[PDB]
Amino acid sequence: DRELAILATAENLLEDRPLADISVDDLAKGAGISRPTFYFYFPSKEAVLLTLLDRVVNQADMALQTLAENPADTDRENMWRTGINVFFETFGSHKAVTRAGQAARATSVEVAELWSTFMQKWIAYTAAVIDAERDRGAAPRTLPAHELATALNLMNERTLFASFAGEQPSVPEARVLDTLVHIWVTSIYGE
Amino acid sequence: DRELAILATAENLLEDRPLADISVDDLAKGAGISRPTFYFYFPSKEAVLLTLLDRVVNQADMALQTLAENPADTDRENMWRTGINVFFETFGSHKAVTRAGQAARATSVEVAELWSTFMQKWIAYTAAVIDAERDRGAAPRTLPAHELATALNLMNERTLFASFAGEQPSVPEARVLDTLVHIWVTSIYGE
Ligand SMILES: CC(C)N1CCC2(CC1)CC(=O)c1cc(-c3ccc(C(=O)Nc4ccccc4)cc3)ccc1O2
Ligand SMILES: CC(C)N1CCC2(CC1)CC(=O)c1cc(-c3ccc(C(=O)Nc4ccccc4)cc3)ccc1O2
Repeated sequence: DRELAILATAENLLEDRPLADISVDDLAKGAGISRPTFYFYFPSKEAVLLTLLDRVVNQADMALQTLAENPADTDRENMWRTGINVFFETFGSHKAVTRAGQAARATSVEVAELWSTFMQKWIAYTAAVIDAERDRGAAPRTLPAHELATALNLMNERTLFASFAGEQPSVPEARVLDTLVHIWVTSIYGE
Repeated sequence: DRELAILATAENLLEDRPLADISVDDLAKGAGISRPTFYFYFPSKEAVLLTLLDRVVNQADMALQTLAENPADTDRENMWRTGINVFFETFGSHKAVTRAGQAARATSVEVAELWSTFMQKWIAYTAAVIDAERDRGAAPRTLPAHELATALNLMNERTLFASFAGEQPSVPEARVLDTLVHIWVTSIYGE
């Protein structure tokens, strides 16, 4: 629709500059509509970012659900690499939305709640897998699974997004998947 | 001085509310000085936060330097616990400054550079220790030490500060030290 066109313009302009430096008129111009027509589809540029971030987080969540239902037939290290990769490729395919959506957590309760909701889901799934590994005798009973899951997910959020943003310091993007897989596997399976 | 009094007032008020909700007049009132007298000691409330954060980061850095020069005579797990504890206790003793200083990274190049400088120092020290452990045969040669060091430091930044801020999700503050020690030890020593 014109909705899709607003969303594509916003994602395009966020590659060039921050949300603060993009106007409703910039989004309207880019989508080939007037400013009042824009305000019919979105109440604000902030709502546009919230919708883009919702699409990215849901894309990651659905990719992870697909993997859960379709396990790779490979060793445990490659199965964890496949799962972390869902987040590497999904957020890594949408760096501008990832960056702007992380920044908006400070100023938008809706953005903070969206992020919070999905982190709780991803941590709960990670914890359930660690517990199932322990129950089948493949992983030792060390830390409480939900606490370990929490720290590993927060590590991935900070480390992936620092790499994508080219922060100083950061792990090079071409090394971050291997880095995170090593820490997940050693901390889940290590005595 | 009146400087110290401004800094104590600012740290006090940041426990109640964000920097945006604290006025120069609030800091002046709290330190028993006029607004123009305030502007003699600091150009802005933002400079006050930058100075508070500099003091906290330097306190952590000097505590770590003290430990490096005065190793605990205990096993490797307790030596890493002692070192992570420097960051747990120092930032954990200054939660309001930690929280406001992390938020200011978005809006202050000076705050971003301060944080960046010290993270590079702490990562470099972590990497040098991992290399020395590998050289003495106590740790296996797995990931590049500087990349592993980077991810472990970014994990600690995100996980400690989420715990202190009571974010949802977060590791409980009473469990975060043990959580991080487990992940550091398994990822540094694990094959
Ligand atoms: C042990 C063996 C039997 N199998 C292991 C692999 C499976 C099934 C079981 C499937 C998988 O793909 C997976 C992924 C994550 C998972 C969850 C979250 C992240 C993650 O990166 N967060 C993240 C990233 C950015 C921001 C916030 C969170 C990564 C992997 C957690 C468990 C999994 O189980
Ligand atoms: C192996 C054995 C021989 N000894 C291990 C302990 C020692 C000496 C050697 C001393 C120590 O206390 C230490 C601490 C850190 C260290 C560095 C950074 C953090 C950290 O938490 N970041 C952090 C926190 C918040 C925000 C940003 C970074 C923790 C520990 C790194 C190496 C160390 O070596």
